[PDB]
Amino acid sequence: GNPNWETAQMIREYQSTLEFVPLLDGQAVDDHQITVCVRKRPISRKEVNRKEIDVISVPRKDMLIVHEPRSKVDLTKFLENHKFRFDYAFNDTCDNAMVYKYTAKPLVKTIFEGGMATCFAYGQTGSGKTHTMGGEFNGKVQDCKNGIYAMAAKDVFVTLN
Amino acid sequence: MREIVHIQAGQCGNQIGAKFWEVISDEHGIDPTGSYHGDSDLQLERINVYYNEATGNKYVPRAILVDLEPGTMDSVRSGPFGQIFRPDNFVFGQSGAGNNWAKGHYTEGAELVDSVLDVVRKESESCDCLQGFQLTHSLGGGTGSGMGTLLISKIREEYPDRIMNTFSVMPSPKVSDTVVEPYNATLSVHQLVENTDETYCIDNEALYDICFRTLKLTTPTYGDLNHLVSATMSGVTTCLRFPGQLNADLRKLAVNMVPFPRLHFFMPGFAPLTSRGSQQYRALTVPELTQQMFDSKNMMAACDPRHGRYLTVAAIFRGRMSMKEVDEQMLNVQNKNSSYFVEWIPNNVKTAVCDIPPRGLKMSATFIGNSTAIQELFKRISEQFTAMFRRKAFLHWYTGEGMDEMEFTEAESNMNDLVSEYQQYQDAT
Ligand SMILES: CC(=O)O[C@H]1C(=O)[C@@]2(C)[C@H]([C@H](OC(=O)c3ccccc3)[C@]3(O)C[C@H](OC(=O)[C@H](O)[C@@H](NC(=O)c4ccccc4)c4ccccc4)C(C)=C1C3(C)C)[C@]1(OC(C)=O)CO[C@@H]1C[C@@H]2O
Ligand SMILES: Nc1ncnc2c1ncn2[C@@H]1O[C@H](COP(=O)(O)OP(=O)(O)NP(=O)(O)O)[C@@H](O)[C@H]1O
Ligand SMILES: Nc1nc2c(ncn2[C@@H]2O[C@H](COP(=O)(O)OP(=O)(O)O)[C@@H](O)[C@H]2O)c(=O)[nH]1
Ligand SMILES: [Mg+2]
Repeated sequence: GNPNWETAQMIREYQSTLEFVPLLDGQAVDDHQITVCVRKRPISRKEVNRKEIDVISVPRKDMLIVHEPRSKVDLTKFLENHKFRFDYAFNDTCDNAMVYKYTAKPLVKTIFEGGMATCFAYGQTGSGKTHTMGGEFNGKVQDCKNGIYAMAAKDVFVTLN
Repeated sequence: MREIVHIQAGQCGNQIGAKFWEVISDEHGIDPTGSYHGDSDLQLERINVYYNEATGNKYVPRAILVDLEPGTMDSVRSGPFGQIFRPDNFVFGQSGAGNNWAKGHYTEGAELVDSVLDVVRKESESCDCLQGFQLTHSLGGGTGSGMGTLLISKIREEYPDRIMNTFSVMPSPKVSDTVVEPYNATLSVHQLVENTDETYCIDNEALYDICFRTLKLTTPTYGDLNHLVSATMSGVTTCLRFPGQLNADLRKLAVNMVPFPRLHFFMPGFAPLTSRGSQQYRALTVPELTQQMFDSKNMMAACDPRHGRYLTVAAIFRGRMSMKEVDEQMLNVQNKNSSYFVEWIPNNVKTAVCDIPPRGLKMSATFIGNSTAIQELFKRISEQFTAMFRRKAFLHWYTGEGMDEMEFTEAESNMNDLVSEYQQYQDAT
């Protein structure tokens, strides 16, 4: 409804003083044999109706920052930049589901190259992770055409072919 | 005749009165019970100024004891004169200010002042005609700082043209007995400049020097410190109680001793003061007392009067004297020390002669001065104030009680104008 709006005034100042190199799912996602990637769920319509405040920056392709409000020893507001160098930093807006493909591509090779290519899905409750591996990708009724496993379980027969 | 309401605030203030109310009753000869047993009848002539009558020959002091926040209370009741106050006048509350101004003036005062201001109007209409509102408290602390200034905002509102004296024990510039002591000074004086007719600015370090350097005392207790202050109070209302050949109203002081409606911050003084057995090697005359009164080490102000300029002084003399000696000694001081005073004021001294001394003495006096030497004191506090506020030191005990940042800037610039407009008049112009 109306939380402290100056909370958001603290946020936007770090934004309009820097470069920002966003990251989308329309680029060759190179290989390393190892990684830990990121993908967030979009802000819901309800959260907007309750005026939930942004908490993230996506300044780079391999780094993310959190916007934590804090207080000083005179009740003066302070903001923290939780600088987290990572490998892959995808946005909640860029969910085209090629993230799995971009994650599958190195792995779809390995077993067919004779190797042990494994993974794990890690995330908080309500963070959209059942929408991230168990499929399907519509976000409405889980329409049985976009099983996220099938995006490389296709490869199980197609890259076999 | 005119009568006086007496109010006490703070832990300091009622401890002052607890000795002080013993002095007045001994000045007239009144038991712990209220049975008058004085010697003459001349002390009976103005009982009414403080004491009203009761049923069987009993006299009741019109003292409204606001500051009995309950720890201080029972000590007053279990004192020498706990059996002399009307017990319904013990107006108090619970869980006091705790040396917080906003807990004295903004939160717990609102839960007590309606129980106080009514009891004011009780003793008010039992008087024929009023002038006297003697608030006895201190700065620096709690109840005397926030709950004390609350009544002075209110009783001025119900009584716009009555004499308002507050005998406020000021902070000390070196011996700091309170961590928040500049934060209680700046706020409470901001009330005092607005709505007081006069005040008796008193320090303890000045009381420390007098008890030790002059009275030669080993261990001064707070009953003995305040007994010096109790000597000031009874000396001023001497002429409103006793017939004098040159009388002294509070308003006779409060037209003479004040040039300008804001500058009414007084320093007291008293003489004789000596250390002896019963043989002391001196002799009481008019020039005997006179030189003692004007001494820089005989001030209750903790400042050098020679550093500032006396605007005006008040010599309230008691006992049998001779007016020419009184006149010429006040004349000779203004002659030999003319560079000290405010030069562009025709006479810099007035006199006041009562005809009755106290019990033990044969003569006495009471100095009241108003100087640009008190320009030092607020400078010695506002500098202590302004170091705390820039680092924003103790704000979360004040902003969490109902205060504001803009209130503090408003508070000191009041006090910054007094020291500014004492520099205008300490200058030779
Ligand atoms: C033998 C003799 O003359 O003794 C004097 C005495 O020695 C001296 C030192 C007295 C003595 O005073 C003190 O030592 C003292 C103690 C605490 C606080 C202040 C003073 C005296 O105690 C104090 C006492 O004062 C009075 O009697 C006044 O009436 C005085 N009374 C009180 O303060 C008082 C004390 C206890 C109970 C009730 C009242 C007074 C002053 C102004 C207004 C009203 C009353 C006097 C003259 C003396 C003694 C007894 C030694 C002095 O004080 C006064 C107030 O007179 C201290 O310097 C003066 C000079 C006196 O000569
Ligand atoms: N990346 C996304 N894009 C768009 N909508 C999403 C996304 N992730 C989740 N949603 C929607 O958010 C809602 C909750 O997602 P869901 O996957 O059911 O949450 P969950 O993490 O499984 N919660 P829970 O089972 O209660 O522990 C659903 O309506 C989804 O369609
Ligand atoms: N002269 C004098 N000063 C006192 C006395 N008691 C406390 N003080 C001073 O009063 C200030 C502390 O305030 P206090 O009255 O005790 O706090 P309160 O009960 O909250 O009003 C300090 O500056 C103390 O030095 C006293 O009995 N006599
Ligand atoms: Mg689920």
